[PDB]
Amino acid sequence: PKFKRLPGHIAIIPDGNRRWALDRGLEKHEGYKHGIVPGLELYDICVKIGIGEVTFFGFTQDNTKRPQIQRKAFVDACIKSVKELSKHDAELLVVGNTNSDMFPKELLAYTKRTKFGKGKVRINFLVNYGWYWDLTYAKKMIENIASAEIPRIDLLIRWGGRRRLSGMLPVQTVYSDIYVVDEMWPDFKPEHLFNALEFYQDQ
Amino acid sequence: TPKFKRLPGHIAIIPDGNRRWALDRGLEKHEGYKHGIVPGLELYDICVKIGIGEVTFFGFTQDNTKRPQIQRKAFVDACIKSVKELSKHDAELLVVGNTNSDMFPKELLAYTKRTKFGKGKVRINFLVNYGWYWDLTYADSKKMIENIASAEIPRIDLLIRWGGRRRLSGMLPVQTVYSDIYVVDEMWPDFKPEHLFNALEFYQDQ
Ligand SMILES: CC(C)=CCC/C(C)=C/CC/C(C)=C/CSP(=O)(O)OP(=O)(O)O
Ligand SMILES: CC(C)=CCC/C(C)=C/CC/C(C)=C/CSP(=O)(O)OP(=O)(O)O
Ligand SMILES: C=C(C)CCSP(=O)(O)OP(=O)(O)O
Ligand SMILES: C=C(C)CCSP(=O)(O)OP(=O)(O)O
Ligand SMILES: [Mg+2]
Ligand SMILES: [Mg+2]
Repeated sequence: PKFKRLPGHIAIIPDGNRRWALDRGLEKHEGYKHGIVPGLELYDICVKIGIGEVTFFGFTQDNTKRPQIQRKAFVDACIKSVKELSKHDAELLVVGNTNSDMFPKELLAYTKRTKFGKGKVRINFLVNYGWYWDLTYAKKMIENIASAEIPRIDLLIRWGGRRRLSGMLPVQTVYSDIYVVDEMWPDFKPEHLFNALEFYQDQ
Repeated sequence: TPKFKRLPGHIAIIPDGNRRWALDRGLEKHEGYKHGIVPGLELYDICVKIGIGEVTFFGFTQDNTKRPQIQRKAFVDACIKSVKELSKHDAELLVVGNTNSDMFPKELLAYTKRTKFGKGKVRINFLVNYGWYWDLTYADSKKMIENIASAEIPRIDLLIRWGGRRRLSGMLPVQTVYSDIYVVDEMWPDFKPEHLFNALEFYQDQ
């Protein structure tokens, strides 16, 4: 589909993976592996329509306090997503608290933005991320927040039906238009993104 | 008033859509703000009746002060009248904003220290000549966040925005990190009790 106006930078909150799994009769931790292909599909659509920058919420510092079986699954799914995007022309950046045992060592290779292939889209991941860590990391202070290499967000899209930011990038979300999909993240469809983009061009 | 299982401790209000409301009625854009005063007082009356302990209103931003003088004078006048009218109720009032600016109305400097009027049944905060960057930069790394300009305003449970835009417009980025966000399509001067009741049903059903 054709759009009159496109956001320069979209933020994604891929919430609802545990509810999705429980609804399918799987264990709570089994939804995250079903969240990988939706991200790659979203990326593909963004390359096709020409979105310049996408930031995914991977996991928060609070999420690390979840049951180990869940953490290992969502961490493994974040690593696989990043690794897979590095094979398909993403310019990748991971932002999160690397001074923590909970930062996945496999993503230390991505903490300075790295072009893969043609670098068709800037893809950012928040991993072991907290708003408070971000702001206090730090007028040099605001330009020096931990997420300073992630620019202002135009459109934030959240799956899972919760209408909240969960502390995603408070500086970059000040003026973001927010679109909520009721379906859980693993039920992602191209129409969810097209509906958010219709909403955005109407603002 | 329904038998809520739970209420928000703190609601934030974004009373957007006043210029659109005015234009729809054939008025000049600046004339909508005076029609946003009584809706504020109605929202206060409902909050006191149902037991909401704390409300924060978005009064106007530093960016809003770049609008035409006739608009600025009207929304400043409407914010002054709102605060004064609320001072006749059982409200503990606090204004937060950049007072080191000729755009801060001198009439509201008195309310920069939280002040209990009558029985002080609800705490009401108002953001006047507010900007998120001014707030955060106002600020040990811990002391910094506890020392933001808006530090006397706690975490927001529920944010309700009129005028159909789904965005924060830089309202209190620290306090809104986890806020549930409810958007009413009607402009602020078309405030109805059911808008607040619908937002509260939404909040408790989360
Ligand atoms: C696309 C991408 C960034 C990576 C692929 C793997 C995924 C989807 C990671 C997200 C991890 C978490 C903790 C998301 C919240 S869903 P939840 O655990 O809060 O579930 P619930 O809301 O309880 O249903
Ligand atoms: C705080 C309170 C309860 C009442 C005091 C009077 C009012 C309603 C003041 C709010 C002032 C502003 C600038 C609101 C934005 S509506 P806008 O100018 O952006 O209108 P538009 O979105 O363009 O329709
Ligand atoms: C990694 C993310 C998708 C962000 C957190 S989604 P999470 O379920 O942790 O957030 P809340 O519903 O606000 O409790
Ligand atoms: C209600 C307020 C005082 C906050 C601003 S609503 P305003 O129209 O200024 O904000 P945007 O829609 O983001 O342009
Ligand atoms: Mg969740
Ligand atoms: Mg407006």
